[PDB]
Amino acid sequence: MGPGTWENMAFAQDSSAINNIDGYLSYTDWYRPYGTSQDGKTWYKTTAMDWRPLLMYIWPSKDVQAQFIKYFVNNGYENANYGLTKDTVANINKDTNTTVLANMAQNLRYVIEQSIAANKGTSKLANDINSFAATVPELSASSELSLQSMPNYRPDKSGTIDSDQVIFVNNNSKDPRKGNTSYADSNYRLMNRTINNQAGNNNSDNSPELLVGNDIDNSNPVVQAENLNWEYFLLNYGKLMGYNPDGNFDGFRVDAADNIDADVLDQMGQLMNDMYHTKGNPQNANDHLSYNEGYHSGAAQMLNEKGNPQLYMDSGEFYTLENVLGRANNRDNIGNLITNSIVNRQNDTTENEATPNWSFVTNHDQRKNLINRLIIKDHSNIPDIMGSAYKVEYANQAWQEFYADQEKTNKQYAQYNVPAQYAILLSNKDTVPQVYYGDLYNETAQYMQEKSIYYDAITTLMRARKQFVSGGQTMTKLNNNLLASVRYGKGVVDANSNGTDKLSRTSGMAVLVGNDSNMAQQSVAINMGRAHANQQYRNLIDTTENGLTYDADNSENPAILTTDSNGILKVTVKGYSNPYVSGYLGVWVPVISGDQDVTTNASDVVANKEKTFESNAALDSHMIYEDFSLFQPEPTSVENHAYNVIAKNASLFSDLGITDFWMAPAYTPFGRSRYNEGYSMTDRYNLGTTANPTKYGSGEELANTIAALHKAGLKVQEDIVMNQMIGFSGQEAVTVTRTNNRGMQIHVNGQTYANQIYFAYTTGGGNGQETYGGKYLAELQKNYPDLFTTKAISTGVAPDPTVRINKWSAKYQNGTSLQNIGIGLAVKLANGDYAYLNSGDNKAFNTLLPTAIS
Ligand SMILES: [Ca+2]
Repeated sequence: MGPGTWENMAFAQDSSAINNIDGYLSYTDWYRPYGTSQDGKTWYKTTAMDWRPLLMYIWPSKDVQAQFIKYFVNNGYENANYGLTKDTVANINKDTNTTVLANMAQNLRYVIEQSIAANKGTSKLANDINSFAATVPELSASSELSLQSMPNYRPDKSGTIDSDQVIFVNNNSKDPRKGNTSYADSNYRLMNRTINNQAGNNNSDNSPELLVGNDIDNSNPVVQAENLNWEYFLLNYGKLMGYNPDGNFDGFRVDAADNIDADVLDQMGQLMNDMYHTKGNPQNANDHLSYNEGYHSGAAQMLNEKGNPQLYMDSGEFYTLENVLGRANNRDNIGNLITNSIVNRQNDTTENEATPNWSFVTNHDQRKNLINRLIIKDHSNIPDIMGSAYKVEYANQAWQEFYADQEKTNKQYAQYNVPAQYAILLSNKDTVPQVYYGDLYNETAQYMQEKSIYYDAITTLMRARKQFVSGGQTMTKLNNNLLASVRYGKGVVDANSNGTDKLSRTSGMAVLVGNDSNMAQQSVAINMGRAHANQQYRNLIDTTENGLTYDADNSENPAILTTDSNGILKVTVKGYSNPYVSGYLGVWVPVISGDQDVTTNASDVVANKEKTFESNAALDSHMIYEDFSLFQPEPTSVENHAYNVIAKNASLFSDLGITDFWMAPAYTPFGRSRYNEGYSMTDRYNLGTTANPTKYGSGEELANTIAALHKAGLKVQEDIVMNQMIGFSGQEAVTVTRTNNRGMQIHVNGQTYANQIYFAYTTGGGNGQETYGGKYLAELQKNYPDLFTTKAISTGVAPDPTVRINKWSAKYQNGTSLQNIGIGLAVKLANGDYAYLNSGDNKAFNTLLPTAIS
């Protein structure tokens, strides 16, 4: 043919000239037309480099076509000679005559080509297309239907929107109006098989499948085998990388244990028992301490029924500590510290009865909640402040406000009574307490460069714990707002025991805590027990008008007090109000010569063939340290890498009585994640390189750091993250439905969508997944064949090691949080059929393209 408008057709009907996503077209993608023109008269053939945006030629509707014309004429593409001025486009819309819109669109293409020629390229055009698309609901975030858009929406301090989700569903249709994404189909996707609902017949917990990101299908037997691979890798990290051969993790902190198919908790325990013989052997179990993160108390029952393969997280204790001691006003009664925990500590004088558990005063998420509360308060009338309108500058402001507030007596935002919260936590029986990095150090400074105001108090308690804390526990109210928490000492079962251990006499502790800052001065009588009659006690911590004292300086009691002939200690107390104490804090320990360690060895406690973890004196001898904050800064030098700072300070952690070191998720972070902390990760096996470290450092540094901690006598756990991945670079056509966090369809402002093709980012995993994914399965099957014959509860089938996951994609995923791309990107023809390009591996339909380009 002679040259003309037919040259708008695609140069070729394949991927060499038409961008596509599994055969489907996106309105924001580009193609190579056969030719182009600046005037409608002279036409030039394209080269392979001359691509154009599809939105110059095709639109989802007449409405959007008219919007495109209007937008471009108003943003640098005006030309009166081609009938395109601000006034000629002022009133065009949906109802404009079709041939008029087509003619204006053709004329606009000529004006666009003039602009491309003037600018010697398409870079301005590309920005103008992206800017235009952002104004069209169906080609941008708003059509996804965020709960953020609802009238008078209140932002959630968690920083994520739970029920901003889409699920991936099966679609092997032959109907062109429905499309087909059968490559992403699954026979699994068993959702919400969480906690006691593992078998699908007890949803008493109602714990959700979905949190944020691309949710991994942990019911898929191939995925279950891949988790075993991943666990094996982390448990042998240094050896397997050729880094420090002692740089291997000992166990796990299990992220989001309430939001993943509970099969994976069974399977993790099975692996670690196969490898290390943990079940029925307390020494081996405790050397591989593992602990599950969760805020659902139903997990305690679940874990007990399973013989306690991991520790239960006693979140109840955290809320009790905060509600009783930490509020400014409306404090719950002091007696709640006795009863409102997974363990009742009124008179706890037995062992192997309590649910094996870990407890805390603070963790990284709780500090985050507080800071986001402050951000939301500081910047109201911003409903998307915790989504796309979040700015780091607000966090910086919040932190300045926080540090100033933390130092005050009358705190507006920060917790009251932090030292007393820790005094309770660190003296409690039947728990593994967890200390928080940000309570010892100012967590936004360079790593460990600045001690927190609370460093002296907390470390005093940490060292004293190792020396003194053992035996039975009794917690007793002394008046309506004051209690005494007493430990009777190593080998001292209760208040009437004489003691059976050489350290019985010189161990034990009294912790006095009150939460009424106006409490009248009075004398109180503390029962230290029959093992401790006529005995001298040192005033470890006492309260003063301005703070705390460690040598009885300006407090109500002297440096040493002595028990009477019954073991009663007489103490003077009153209410105080200062930055450290709102109420009262006192701690007493036996006077001793030199060093003492009341650690109970696991070889000396009862072993039970049906149990892995047991809550007894040996497990109680452990203490966890959370080594990171979300607000930890990027390091300013190699020396300031957290891994290097940790290695250099290994002896300090030992000196503080830390036995178990919880390391941040070490995975390669998604660069655009809010905190770059490692939970939003693009590669599960790359833990950083010298050239591209994570926030914390390189993999080589990590392995040397683990070895240094091992040398100091600690065990080390890695935060393992099976729930989600975030930041995949590969898009995939998936069929989706708008749901809440349980995958149930919802409406938002009366609107919904179901079974819609959506171009989610789903595909990737990096070179780490390519190299290491499934790499150890054959050797695991050879050494531990039971791993792949034990039938999982939720599915009734074993993990499947016959397929290696070298690359993640939708078939291994339950769904995703809304990705802010739009639900109407997928091109449909005027009759409703999905456009489709049959080429290469994409054979679901015959080729069907919009008339404007074929
Ligand atoms: Ca999940």
